[PDB]
Amino acid sequence: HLDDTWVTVFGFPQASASYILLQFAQYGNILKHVMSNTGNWMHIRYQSKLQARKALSKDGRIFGESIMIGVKPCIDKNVME
Amino acid sequence: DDTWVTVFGFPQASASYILLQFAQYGNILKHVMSNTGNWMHIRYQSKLQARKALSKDGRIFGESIMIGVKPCIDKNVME
Amino acid sequence: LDDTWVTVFGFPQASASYILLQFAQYGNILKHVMSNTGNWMHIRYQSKLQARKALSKDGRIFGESIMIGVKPCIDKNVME
Amino acid sequence: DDTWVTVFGFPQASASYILLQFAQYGNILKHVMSNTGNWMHIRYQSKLQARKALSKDGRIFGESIMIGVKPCIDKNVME
Repeated sequence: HLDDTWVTVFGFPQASASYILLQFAQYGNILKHVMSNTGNWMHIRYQSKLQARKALSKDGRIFGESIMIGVKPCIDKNVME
Repeated sequence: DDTWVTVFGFPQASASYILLQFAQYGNILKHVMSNTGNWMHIRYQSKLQARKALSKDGRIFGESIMIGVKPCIDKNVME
Repeated sequence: LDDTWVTVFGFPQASASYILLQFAQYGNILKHVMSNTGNWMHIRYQSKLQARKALSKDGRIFGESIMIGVKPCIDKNVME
Repeated sequence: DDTWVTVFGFPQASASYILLQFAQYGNILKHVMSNTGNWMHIRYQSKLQARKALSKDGRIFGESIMIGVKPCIDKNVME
């Protein structure tokens, strides 16, 4: 159940990627993160399942302005390696 | 009311493409597109249709735009 | 695939999204190109039969008193 | 009546410019604008002129206005 510390944040334009990443740094310790070249999403790996849930609780909220953000349990196995 | 749904996470340029995508899940009686941007509200005809859209939450659409779908909560929009 | 393309015209920008949704019910819209300047959009359906259905809507009224025009698409750049 | 045509597809603010434009196809004996719809009905002198109007269906007028032209079917207007 190690995969339970990974979330997938999405919905932001590429220019706001780092901003959103900072915002999610507030929910815990990001041990690792993988941005995406193509899509509007990133994968964040927290230190504890408790921090991932805090991140998840943010699904649907509006960030830094006019950016509704989606947060889902990560399911990309290749990325979680 | 359980017929309204909010779709989000797409850049303004893909807005009508996403609406086209969501049109195929039921009959859209009304749609409102945020100007501030990033989301839009859609009101299907039946609750079973909204729940159909609702289930696409987290799916990746076309040009690889992950989309979020949640029950609509902006009361003033729903009138 | 020219015969699956159609161009819809005669509506104000404000009603563009609403018109695309109206035509979305005649077939499967595989591609659409709207003009930022003109009062027309280009729509590509999956089959010629759908386009023919969109075509039968030439000169009819859509809700708010918006008489729409529909003609086979002749813009070769858009279709390519 | 084969001399009546109804032109459509233009915003309220272009009504006069479009009428002016269709005045170059024949003598417009009578014209009726709609206070609600994006169309006007134009009665020409000859059917020969009216057919010339109809030949303009689908063409882009002036700026960015594609225009539709069809035979008038409004019986009330053709009073």
